[PDB]
Amino acid sequence: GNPFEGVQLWANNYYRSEVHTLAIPQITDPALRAAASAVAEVPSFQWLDRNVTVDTLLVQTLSEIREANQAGANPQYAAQIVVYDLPDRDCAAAASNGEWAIANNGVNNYKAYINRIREILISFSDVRTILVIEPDSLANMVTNMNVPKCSGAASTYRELTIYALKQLDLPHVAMYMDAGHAGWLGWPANIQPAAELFAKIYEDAGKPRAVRGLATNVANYNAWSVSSPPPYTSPNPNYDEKHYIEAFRPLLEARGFPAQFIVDQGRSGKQPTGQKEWGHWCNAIGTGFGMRPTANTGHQYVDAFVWVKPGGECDGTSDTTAARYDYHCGLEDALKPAPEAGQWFNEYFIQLLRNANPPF
Ligand SMILES: *[C@@H]1O[C@H](CO)[C@@H](O)[C@H](O)[C@H]1NC(C)=O
Ligand SMILES: *[C@H]1O[C@H](CO)[C@@H](O)[C@H](O)[C@@H]1O
Ligand SMILES: [Mg+2]
Repeated sequence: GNPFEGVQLWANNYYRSEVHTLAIPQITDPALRAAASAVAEVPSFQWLDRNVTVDTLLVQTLSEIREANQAGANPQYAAQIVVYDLPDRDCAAAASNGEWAIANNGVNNYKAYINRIREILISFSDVRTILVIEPDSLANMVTNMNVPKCSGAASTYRELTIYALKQLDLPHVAMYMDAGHAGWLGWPANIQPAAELFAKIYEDAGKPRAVRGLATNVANYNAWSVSSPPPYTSPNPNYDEKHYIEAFRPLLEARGFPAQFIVDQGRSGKQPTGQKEWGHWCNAIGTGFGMRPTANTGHQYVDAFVWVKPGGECDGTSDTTAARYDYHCGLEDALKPAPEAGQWFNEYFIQLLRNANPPF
């Protein structure tokens, strides 16, 4: 029942165009150019991180995949999409690019967004669609409830996640709820509380057929599996995603949720990274493209290794005077200067390409 099995993952035209038009022209090394062409074809997720993407990007991606499939793709292509617009988004962050607020009709705005997405998915029932549900949402309920915006948002995040899990429970869809990463929920003291939270949400949503499990390391740089713990992970015993998931799954399964995982490895190629501290998530230096997306992970609990955050697209501006500035993007281990979040960051793309592992 692995949704990644028996299909090819669609490598979208937006990311392809960014590499061909923004990156390649500026690369002098012939070897780096050839590798950039290859990276352009690696299928990464696309994000519905703003309401305007629903009637644009989403429809365009599904339309393009249908056309490719109707022309004979074999195996058929499947879509990889991130749902990321909860109101009062990123409750514990220093800065957030979310557009809606709970105190200003955010629940009704989010329900309508989920409803329109559902309508579009129903209209593309011939396109297998894999979704990552809301990164940096429920992981905050495990450890960041001391932050007032997070304790104030908790019930809404729970209710709206349940709403999304049921409304997007469609026969051709597979959903993975975000579950932070080893350096967030993988610490031994956070494992069980996290397992209690995710298994209860699953149960409370009626164990929807489409809910396949959880996604980890989204937009982070952790290794899947390395023999030695990177210094900035100490003293966490679960220093990589394999350690985190091997400890987490049994607790989830005992509580009624035999969650299968997908793990982001888009920026996990070079280990250790250049991060000075594990919580430094913005445009981290000393990182490289990691294992390519695949359904053949060699691990019973992991449906696939994926590229969720498209390496080369910025995490946030380093301009300290900008409205959306997050201080994490101005730290010593964040590559600067950096453009606005989501915009092509060619200097970062080149870094990832040079540090790729395995190499392209
Ligand atoms: C979200 O976009 C939809 C169209 O996809 C539009 O009808 C709706 O008004 C938007 N929601 C808000 C709160 O602006
Ligand atoms: C292509 O050429 C230029 C000039 O030597 C370098 O800046 C680059 O690193 C690459 O070798
Ligand atoms: Mg083992």
